[PDB]
Amino acid sequence: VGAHIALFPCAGMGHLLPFLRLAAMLDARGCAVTVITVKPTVSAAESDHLSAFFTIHPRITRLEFQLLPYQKSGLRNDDPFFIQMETIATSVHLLRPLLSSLSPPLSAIVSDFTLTSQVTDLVSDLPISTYTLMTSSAAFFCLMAYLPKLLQIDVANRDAIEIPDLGPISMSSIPPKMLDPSDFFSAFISSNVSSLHKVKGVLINTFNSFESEAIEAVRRNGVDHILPIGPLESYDAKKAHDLPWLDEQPPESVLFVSFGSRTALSKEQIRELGAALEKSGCRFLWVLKGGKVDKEDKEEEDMLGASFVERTKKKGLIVKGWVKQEQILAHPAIGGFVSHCGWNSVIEAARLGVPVLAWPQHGDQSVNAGVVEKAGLGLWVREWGWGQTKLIGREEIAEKMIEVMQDEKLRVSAGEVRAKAKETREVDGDSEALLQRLIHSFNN
Amino acid sequence: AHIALFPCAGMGHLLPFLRLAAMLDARGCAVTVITVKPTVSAAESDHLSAFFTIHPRITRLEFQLLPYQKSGLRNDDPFFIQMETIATSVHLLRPLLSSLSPPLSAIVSDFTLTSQVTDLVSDLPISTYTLMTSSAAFFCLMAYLPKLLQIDVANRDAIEIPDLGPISMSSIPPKMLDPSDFFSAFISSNVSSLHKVKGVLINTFNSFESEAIEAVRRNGVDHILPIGPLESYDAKKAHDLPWLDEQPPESVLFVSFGSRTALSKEQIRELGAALEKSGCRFLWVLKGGKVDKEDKEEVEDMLGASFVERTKKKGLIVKGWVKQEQILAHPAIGGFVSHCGWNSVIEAARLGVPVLAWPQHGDQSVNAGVVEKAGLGLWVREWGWGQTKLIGREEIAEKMIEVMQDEKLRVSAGEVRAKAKETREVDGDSEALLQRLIHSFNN
Amino acid sequence: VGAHIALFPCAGMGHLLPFLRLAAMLDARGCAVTVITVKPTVSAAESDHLSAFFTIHPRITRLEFQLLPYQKSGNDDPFFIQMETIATSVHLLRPLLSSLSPPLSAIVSDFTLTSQVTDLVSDLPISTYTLMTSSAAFFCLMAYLPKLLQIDVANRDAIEIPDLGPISMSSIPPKMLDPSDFFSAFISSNVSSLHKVKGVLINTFNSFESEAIEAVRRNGVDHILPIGPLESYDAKKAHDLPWLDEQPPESVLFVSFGSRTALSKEQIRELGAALEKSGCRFLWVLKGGKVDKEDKEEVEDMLGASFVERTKKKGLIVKGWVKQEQILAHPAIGGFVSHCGWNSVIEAARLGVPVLAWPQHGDQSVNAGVVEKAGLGLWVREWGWGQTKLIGREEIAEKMIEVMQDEKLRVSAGEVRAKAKETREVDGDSEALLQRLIHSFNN
Amino acid sequence: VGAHIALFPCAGMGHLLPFLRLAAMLDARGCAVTVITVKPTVSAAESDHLSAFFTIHPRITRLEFQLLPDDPFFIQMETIATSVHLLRPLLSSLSPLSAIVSDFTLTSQVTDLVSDLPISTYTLMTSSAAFFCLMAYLPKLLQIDVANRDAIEIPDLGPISMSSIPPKMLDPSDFFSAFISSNVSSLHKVKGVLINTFNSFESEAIEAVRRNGVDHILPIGPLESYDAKKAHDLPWLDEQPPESVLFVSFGSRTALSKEQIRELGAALEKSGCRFLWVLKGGKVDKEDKEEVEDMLGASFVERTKKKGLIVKGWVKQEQILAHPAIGGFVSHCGWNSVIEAARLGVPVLAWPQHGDQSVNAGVVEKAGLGLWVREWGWGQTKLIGREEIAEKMIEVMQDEKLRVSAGEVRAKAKETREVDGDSEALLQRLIHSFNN
Ligand SMILES: O=c1ccn([C@@H]2O[C@H](COP(=O)(O)OP(=O)(O)O)[C@@H](O)[C@H]2O)c(=O)[nH]1
Ligand SMILES: O=c1ccn([C@@H]2O[C@H](COP(=O)(O)OP(=O)(O)O)[C@@H](O)[C@H]2O)c(=O)[nH]1
Ligand SMILES: O=c1ccn([C@@H]2O[C@H](COP(=O)(O)OP(=O)(O)O)[C@@H](O)[C@H]2O)c(=O)[nH]1
Ligand SMILES: O=c1ccn([C@@H]2O[C@H](COP(=O)(O)OP(=O)(O)O)[C@@H](O)[C@H]2O)c(=O)[nH]1
Repeated sequence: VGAHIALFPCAGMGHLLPFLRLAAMLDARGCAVTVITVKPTVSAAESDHLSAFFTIHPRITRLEFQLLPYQKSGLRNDDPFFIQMETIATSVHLLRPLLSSLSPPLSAIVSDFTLTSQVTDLVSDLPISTYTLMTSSAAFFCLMAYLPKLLQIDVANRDAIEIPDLGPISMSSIPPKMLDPSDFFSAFISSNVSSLHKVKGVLINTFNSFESEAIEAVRRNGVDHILPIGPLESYDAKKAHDLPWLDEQPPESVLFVSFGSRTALSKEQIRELGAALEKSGCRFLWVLKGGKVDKEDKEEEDMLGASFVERTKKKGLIVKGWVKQEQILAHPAIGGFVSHCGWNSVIEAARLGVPVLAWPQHGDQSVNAGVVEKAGLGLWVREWGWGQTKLIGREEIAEKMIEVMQDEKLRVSAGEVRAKAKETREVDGDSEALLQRLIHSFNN
Repeated sequence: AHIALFPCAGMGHLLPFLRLAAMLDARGCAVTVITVKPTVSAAESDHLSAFFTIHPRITRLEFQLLPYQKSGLRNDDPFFIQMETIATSVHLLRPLLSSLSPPLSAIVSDFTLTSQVTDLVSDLPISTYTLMTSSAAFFCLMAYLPKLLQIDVANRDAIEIPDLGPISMSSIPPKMLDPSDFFSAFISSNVSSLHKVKGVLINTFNSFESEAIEAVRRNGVDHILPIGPLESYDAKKAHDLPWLDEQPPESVLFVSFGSRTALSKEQIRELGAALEKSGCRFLWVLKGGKVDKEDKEEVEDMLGASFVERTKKKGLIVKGWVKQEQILAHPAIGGFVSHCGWNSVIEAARLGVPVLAWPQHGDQSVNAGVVEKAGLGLWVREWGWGQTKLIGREEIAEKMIEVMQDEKLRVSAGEVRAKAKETREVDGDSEALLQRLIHSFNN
Repeated sequence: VGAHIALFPCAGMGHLLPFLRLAAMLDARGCAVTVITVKPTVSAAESDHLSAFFTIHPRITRLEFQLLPYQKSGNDDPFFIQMETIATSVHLLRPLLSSLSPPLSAIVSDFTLTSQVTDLVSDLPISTYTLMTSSAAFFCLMAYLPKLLQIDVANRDAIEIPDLGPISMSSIPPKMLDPSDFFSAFISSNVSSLHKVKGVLINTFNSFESEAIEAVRRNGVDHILPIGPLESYDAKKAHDLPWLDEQPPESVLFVSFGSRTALSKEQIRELGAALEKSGCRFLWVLKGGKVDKEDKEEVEDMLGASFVERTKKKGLIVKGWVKQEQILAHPAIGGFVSHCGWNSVIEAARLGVPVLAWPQHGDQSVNAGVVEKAGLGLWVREWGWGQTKLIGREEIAEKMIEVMQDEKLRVSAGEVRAKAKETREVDGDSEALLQRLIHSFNN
Repeated sequence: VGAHIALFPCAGMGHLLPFLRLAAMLDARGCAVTVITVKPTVSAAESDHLSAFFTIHPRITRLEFQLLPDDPFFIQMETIATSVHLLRPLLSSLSPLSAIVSDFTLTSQVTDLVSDLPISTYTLMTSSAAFFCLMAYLPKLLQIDVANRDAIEIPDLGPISMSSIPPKMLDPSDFFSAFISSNVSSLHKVKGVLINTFNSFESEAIEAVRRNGVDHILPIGPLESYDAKKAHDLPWLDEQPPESVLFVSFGSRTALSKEQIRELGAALEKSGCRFLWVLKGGKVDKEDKEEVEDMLGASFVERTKKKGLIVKGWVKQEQILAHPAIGGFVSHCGWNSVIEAARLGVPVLAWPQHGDQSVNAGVVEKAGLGLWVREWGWGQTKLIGREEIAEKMIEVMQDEKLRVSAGEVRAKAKETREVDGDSEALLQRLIHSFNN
């Protein structure tokens, strides 16, 4: 553990967990690692996860930063993660005192994409080689990467968007917010992509077989230094879960439902899947988030209904809250996965080879579904659209759930992805060799 | 894009730059604000500290200016004297600006520092912009000063500025016409170097000064950009609000004469006599000591105990810094008395307060004219120059009464208030221009 | 870039734009360029254009001449009074020219003031040149007007200039044929001052006007140099064609009537009706204000709601200024409707865009004649001087449909574009002269 | 107390002490007084006096000018001129002055200053009416004669001999002439002039200045002491009988050589006068002076230890002179001191070392205030015998007429000091003139 490295996730479970994963991974490869967190955390969950991680890994060290107050309405409405990410920039300078005192000077720092522009000054005064880890799809990341020239190019939204060395992305996959220049979200991505130039390398949670077209497209696309790190290894946070029912079930019989760290859909729609879930007869494990964005704000299982919970009393079990998704997904009993297609959830399923039913709700998740379908890892119906854009059928959903359980071709293809994913983590694997090579390059 | 703001001395110069800087930061530019020490007035120093603690990501660049060194520019004013001191030392900042870790894309300089600042970034890759504290109408007079000085052989009536109504000779300040005085030398020296500036920022909206903004555009300053009204950085802890809450809406008349303007000893007693005689409710900010806040160490021994007792029911007299923008927003204030320094004037317009115009020194008279033109307030030209003139209680009181009860003004003033709102809106020109400007900054 | 060159355009977009292009051309070819402008500019557009030029082309310096008060009577034209107010202050170029660092090796002056700078080129011996913005056939008529207006001054079917196709009197403006009008005096006097010039550049080439170049060479202008077509300057933008991107190639008709408004409102509406009948997809740039950018405040009141809605999915209208050269260059544009201002005509040939000719005033009719001879466009003679006649929509529609479907025209038009390039290419005849002129200039 | 006023002395206690008294006097008369001082101060004493003054008068404000980079006192007077502009900020921030009273030496520099920040200005002269005219008539005199004559005449003033006149002042080349001549020219700007004199002391002198174009001269003499109270010092003063003690002070700077000083020290014991002697080591600098009383010799101290006391350093002169014990004064005759003697009615012996003082000695003689020997002359020029001195020294103790003449002079001084008298009247009037 001669080399000293830090990783600095900003906000959100999707951002936070992987970086921890990168750190544990880095520690495993003889790196000395500090993990930087900024408080107060947006969600109760983020700290809960963080606390365990440090307890679980003593060798890795916690490096908190306390946030200063801010009040800017320029950011549209009130979504806390952009606000949290924005606040982090306001207090980012507070970082400098913290880095100056590090015992063995940091060889490199790994920084979440959202604040790559603020850190840059910090990265010139203290000359730290700075790296980034991408939580999104390489195909989706390819879109952001080419966004600035594409945003400069036109004023209206066309039928299909062409990123230069990649298959054109349908506009339906793209978020509205991305398209309009005036909107801030556009501002945050554009500036940050520019800051990539300063960075020594860019790391993404995907592997070359997995996104062959995109990774190369990125290569000639102005993102030369991108390294396919993924799939990010398990956090090894053992353990906090009781699953007597899961053990009883036959291997690959049970269906797992998670819509991500945040809730994805309306109750009326939600009841529709529950009704369709009954029609399918799949044994299930369902994790439900009452609060669409914050764990702290949810004190609501009223939404599914009284009759349904008793009706599926022996068919399935549901958790209202947080459960270990990878711990559950590695179980022999789980054979199908219905996800919101956040890239971390999609990547974990590919690593464990669990067939996916893609049900993207917002953001980059629609683009990840296209990768899920292109990979052959999962089944996706593009026509479902964004959440609340259309109300998709109980009867319609049931046919798709029945296909995932009884389509053997998906199982053979899903099995291949697990083998493809495993091979890249083997000593001869490009992903393991790239991580090992990057660690070798870090200076004393 | 890194932008640096270089305000000169004075809360009139200081307040606008910080306000914009906060606006720039809100809209996402990396912002640095340049301050130098010492500062003439306590408020500027106290304010800067407050502003930075409220806005953490804005960098503070502090330089100690060289000791006052001079020859020429007859100056009897402390704030103007400090401006000369900042201007003579701006050329020593070239070494510091060259090595800044996040290099500046552009500098937004103060009008007074524009000539020295333009020379400073000549061989550096930094765009030079200037923010104008005053009104657009005054800028037309500034542009015409060389023509005004050359063909000004006769002391008669007013001079017709080329694209708008002629200004009375009484409105032009006598100091502006004397080349020896600092006010004239600085105005002339800066206008000559305005052509080396990428853009000139102004605190007026297109609705407020359509003729003045248009006249300057065709008069050689073709890069003018209206961004007004500037928005408050809304940072404040001390509350002096309580008396007002007791007051009925619109009853109170607010009197203030800016950061560094004081009345005559005969005028303070005649103004006080008028406030009693009028019978109006009022809020008085008393700045008897003079410009500097530190030396104005007196504490209401200007009027005496007898007067406070008589007026306590209808008035509160405060000596010290008051949160002007907040007071103006209050339901209670239905009148304002102003020296018509532009920043007060803009605030009156944004918050729709009827204004009673009372110039004491410099641009105030022209701005007073603008205020009258737009219906914002009533101006009495005959009163002429405060500090050169004395007005009796009878005259003052009647005007005070008249402004409070002009419903046409209250209706008229509101209309300006609406227009100021529109411009800030995304459609509205002033915000749009800044949004237009901000993109430009990215290079 | 050793050689020091200054070009002076007096007024009008048509005069201003070509001169800027010549300036850019000179700098690219190794001259060091000063550009002289006279303010206040008649129009907002020249100023808009000039500021962008200097910011885009920053190695070229800007020399400005502030104009003095003028008052002569006998309202003519705003660009003709500005052309005569620049000659009332043309002695103000003396101080400026004497101060210039690398002294001028040659100055290029607009033809309107060649008689007034004659004296200035003797005192400071500047080899002076002039660039003509009209056609080579219309300059021939301009260059023989003095000798034609000595004989019986009247009108015949055709008036003839020495060695070129006789020009009809229907193409010649009526004010050029009366010797007591302003026009003639300025043309006669400036053609007399062409003998003091070292060269006379025109915006054309010899394939386009073979007879005019020799007619002008064998009639008193032996030092005439055709350096056409003038190259394009930069501008940096393009949020003008979101619809242009969606439209298919060569399918869009571009309607421009020049820097200024042309036809009467009643006439325009028939074209608008005409456009509709044709089905041509179109991009239309409408200038409401017939002569002044500043004066035009009309909007949707030119064509009516009725038309704008119906063509809503098939055409777009831009009011004011558009980057005409960039638009024409676009793959989408397939036809050009022009007032046949010469500068516009040379770019259409340069860009190979087919023309429907609707000359409105002045030299435009002769230019229309040139367009016909070249094979560049379709022209109807009988349409006449603008507002002389009212042209029915049906007649307008037919020519337009004919333009869309006329294959020989495209082939001939395509052929013209190749030739224009041929001249521009380094071996090229027009290219050769400009390169040569610089070689002559002495440091 | 409405009016607000400021004083500015550049250097020497010759000017500062009077100015402060001017400052205190002005405060008494209802004036807001600000005293402007120059730093660093040339002398530790000069610095010493200022701290005491503000501390003693709480209500008098102090404003200071820090200074940017021959005689130290003269050169510094020159330095203040360099930094005069520094004054400009100070005036601008003032809580504005109804008038400023400024030192004669730097009046020329300030003229520009007064005109921009409109302030009526005055100067106060610490030298005699007879001497001021010599400065006052000097500029014409230098150009017109350019020669050396036994005596020189100022228009309405009895001519005083060259012997009195300082040599340097005579030379056109010298720095001193430029300062004096230039400043008088600047004298035109001031709305008043003040000298530490009263008409009675020099009716002839005051008139000539009035005659000679110094129409605005105002004599406000004698200036009231600004003083500390109360210190139990000089138990050696209270002990002695009235008028038994001779107090010797050659200046606010040293004036004579150790051997020349030894002759007076030997003369003092022969004279028999009881004495309190203020002995300064530094010829011109208090900080420079680091010598003990070894110029007089150990022997002198043992012999006279009961008879008299020697103070090395500074003492409060007005405080000492006012004492009953003092009956004789020996003075270098600096005017400020001479005026103090007249107001306190203490007989003087005049031994002027340098400068204006010899002329000052002449005034004392016309007055009858003290006994003077002209022949002794400029200090260190000649050696004056111990035997010769005592006879004059004894004569000062035992002359009845002198006591009478001196008694009147004190009486005359008071009358002007009182409300009816002109010096008081003008002060009242000038303040009245002062406009808020
Ligand atoms: O109950 C839950 C919900 C989510 N996750 C983890 O949350 C991470 C982030 O999910 P993703 O990136 O797919 O989407 P997000 O929640 O950020 O929208 C993934 O590692 C999931 O395994 C988990 O472990 N348990
Ligand atoms: O007691 C005061 C006096 C002034 N101001 C602020 O100072 C600003 C500038 O004053 P202005 O430019 O109107 O006058 P000036 O001080 O420049 O003469 C105004 O917006 C006021 O809000 C204040 O907050 N409290
Ligand atoms: O909307 C316009 C109109 C004109 N032009 C250009 O400006 C010049 C004006 O055209 P021209 O002089 O031929 O016509 P006129 O000036 O006589 O009306 C031409 O070079 C055009 O290329 C342009 O860029 N945009
Ligand atoms: O030991 C001393 C010597 C002098 N003085 C004061 O010195 C002042 C001015 O002295 P003067 O100008 O007469 O002499 P100079 O300064 O020119 O030597 C008088 O007010 C004295 O009271 C004093 O207080 N103590």
